[PDB]
Amino acid sequence: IIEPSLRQLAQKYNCDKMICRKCYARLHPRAVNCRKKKCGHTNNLRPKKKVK
Amino acid sequence: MKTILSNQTVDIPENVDITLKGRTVIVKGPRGTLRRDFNHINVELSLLGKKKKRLRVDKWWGNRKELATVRTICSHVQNMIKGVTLGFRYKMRSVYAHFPINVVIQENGSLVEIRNFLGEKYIRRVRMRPGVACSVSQAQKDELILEGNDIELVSNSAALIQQATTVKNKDIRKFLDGIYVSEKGTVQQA
Amino acid sequence: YQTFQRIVENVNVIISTYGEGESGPMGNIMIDPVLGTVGFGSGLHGWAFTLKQFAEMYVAKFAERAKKVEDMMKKLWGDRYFDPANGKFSKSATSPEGKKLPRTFCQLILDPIFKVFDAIMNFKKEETAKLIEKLDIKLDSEDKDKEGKPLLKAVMRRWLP
Amino acid sequence: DRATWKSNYFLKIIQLLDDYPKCFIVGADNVGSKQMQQIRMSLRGKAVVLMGKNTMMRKAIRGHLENNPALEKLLPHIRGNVGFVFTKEDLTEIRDMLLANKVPAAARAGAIAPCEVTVPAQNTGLGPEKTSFFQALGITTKISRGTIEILSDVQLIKTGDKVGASEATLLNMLNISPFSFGLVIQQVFDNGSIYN
Amino acid sequence: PNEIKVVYLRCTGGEVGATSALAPKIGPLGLSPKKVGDDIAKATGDWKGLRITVKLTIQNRQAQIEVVPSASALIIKALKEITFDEIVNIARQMRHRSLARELSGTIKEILGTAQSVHPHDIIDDINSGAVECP
RNA sequence: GGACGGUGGCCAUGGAAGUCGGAAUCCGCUAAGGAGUGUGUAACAACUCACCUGCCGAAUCAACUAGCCCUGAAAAUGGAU
Ligand SMILES: [Mg+2]
Ligand SMILES: [Mg+2]
Ligand SMILES: [Mg+2]
Ligand SMILES: [Zn+2]
Repeated sequence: IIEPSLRQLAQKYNCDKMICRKCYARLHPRAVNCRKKKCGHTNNLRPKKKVK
Repeated sequence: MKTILSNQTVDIPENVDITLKGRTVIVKGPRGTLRRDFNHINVELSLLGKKKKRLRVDKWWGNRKELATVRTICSHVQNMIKGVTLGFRYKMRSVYAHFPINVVIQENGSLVEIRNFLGEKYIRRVRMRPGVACSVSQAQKDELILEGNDIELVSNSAALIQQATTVKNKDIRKFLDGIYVSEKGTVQQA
Repeated sequence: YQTFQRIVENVNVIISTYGEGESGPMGNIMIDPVLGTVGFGSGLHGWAFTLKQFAEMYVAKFAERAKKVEDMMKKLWGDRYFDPANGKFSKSATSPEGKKLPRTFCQLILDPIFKVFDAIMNFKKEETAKLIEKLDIKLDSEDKDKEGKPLLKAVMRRWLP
Repeated sequence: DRATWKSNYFLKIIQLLDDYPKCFIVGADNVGSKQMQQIRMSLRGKAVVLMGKNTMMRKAIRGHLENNPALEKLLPHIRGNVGFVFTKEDLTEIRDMLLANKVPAAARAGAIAPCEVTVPAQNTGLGPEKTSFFQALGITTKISRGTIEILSDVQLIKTGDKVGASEATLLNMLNISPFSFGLVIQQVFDNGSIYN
Repeated sequence: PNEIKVVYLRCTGGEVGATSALAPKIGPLGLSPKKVGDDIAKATGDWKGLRITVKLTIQNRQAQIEVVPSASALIIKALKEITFDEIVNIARQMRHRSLARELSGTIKEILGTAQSVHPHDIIDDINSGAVECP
């Protein structure tokens, strides 16, 4: 029931992100490589799944 | 490869003046004084003009990693100048679906009490960094204003509030409740 | 008050848009708190009230009594404001000096209920005791010996049945 | 392909400027492809409008100013989103024709509205199928005669601010003509003279 | 407002269709024609063309009249029961003839181009009927 | 900033309009516009790409390759350049 402006403000921090396929790290939307050593900075990334 | 010289210059307005004590920059403007030491970076800091106040950062015989620090120092000094001339103001909207988030500002805007985040009885007390003042805006309904001079401290205080209001054990795509930094700007808007 | 006004406005607009039987087949069918056709309370705690009851108890504090109650009832809801400093109503949203005045509904209805709720949940025994004689409510046995949320339930029950 | 196209563009602009000794420099504002097509078809027999890369225009005319002088005077004025209008007629006819063929641009998401548009308290005229949008934008209405009638005036949007996505579609459905903007002439060049 | 605003176009045709066609979907746009209006529309637009029949309806406050613009695919599929250039040369003397064009050869170029649905060799080396239409 | 007409291009149909699909794969205006990159809609619409343009004024982009380093890399008494 949140107004759409505030809803998208919250979704900027909670949903609009990338996920590393190897280590599930939460990365910024424009990411190309994971930032974590334990996956070797892999570029196997996917978008975070939406609630749609 | 070792580049012989990597240099970058920042311009200082008239209303603010910058003093160097080695690698410690003191930036004195109308809104107060800021002070930051860059002893962790091996650079040469110079002041050039007696009319326009240029501050030049030089790095000699640097490699790929330490050429990256020249622009970092210049950006930090520019942020210091911006803080002592216009100041930093972070506006944080608090969003919620059902439970309104009650924020009470304690002594001189140094403590923030979040009362009803997602309706839990636990009270969150967030201590702002020194030199940072928090307040509840008189314009909008659910909005915090964080004003200060150091962008580091202001943004860190905003992040403290934002991470304090964090949903756990729930689908955070659905439960969007919290306090989020809505915008980052200045004071006096000059 | 804003939430209550939104609820009554939504019910009124839906009953208007589906009740084409306006003035005529059933006369007026809209609901107004001034008219006394809405009530306020909570069923779990067993207490409820009306603008009629609050107007009547203010008149008592202050056939002809029915007219006086209706007048107080009309002035007790809406964009009417009350100055606590002067103890007087006003159509103006702010005092002539420039201080904003709370509206009559909130100030004269919610403020005592909010005060007793705050006192009971914050465990102010002396204030909770003196508000009993402030309200002049009868108080039977078995309730003076226990305090807390059931105390809130009991006092609201016996104050506003 | 690319170099051939660039050479052909040079040839086109030099032959057009040679053919028409007088031309305008015109500001290509936010005019759509359809608007450019309609001004093109309006001057399909009157004059010629030629657009393209300003960096190419400067280079070509600076390299081929030799066959006709006074072409250098247009250099400090062809800046920004500008193009040329090579003409044979007078000034006023082309000027008021391209000012006449205006096109109203409907507001969309993430748009700036220099003009103020105000919703009236008049019947919408369609079925009650926009009540959700009306309630989202805040305009509380009443329902009668199988249509929607606006019961009050609301300041829909101000001048030169941001128009919301759930407000642009409301303006679209109410069919109110918003702020409009067309093609404006930067200046006029007549054989060596520059004018407004 | 001329008592009706029904200037919206229509793109249903072929068989009558009725329920399968978007005629009940477009009926509320005027609310005057309804079933009788969008059935007399099909009565007047069964043929010319025998296709999706891109048309425009005008309301006499009870009756409806359909003016049918000559879509290029519509007219070529209708003229079909090969070059056939002589018929497409005159097939656009009555069209809107705006087409964001410069001369008349643009229209015949567009026709020869769209009739590929090979008539593409004649697109490049074409010199006959360049200004025949005007 | 623009990202247009035939064309809601043919056949699939209960709607598939550039985007569920089977084939085809054009031209005009052009600076540019794919009868279509994806999101999206029941289909539209609306975003967005690929293509051009404006500001910016000097180098930049891509695919490989092989050195060192990192991930890959989990065992039991406390321990071995
Ligand atoms: Mg920066
Ligand atoms: Mg769970
Ligand atoms: Mg190893
Ligand atoms: Zn990773």
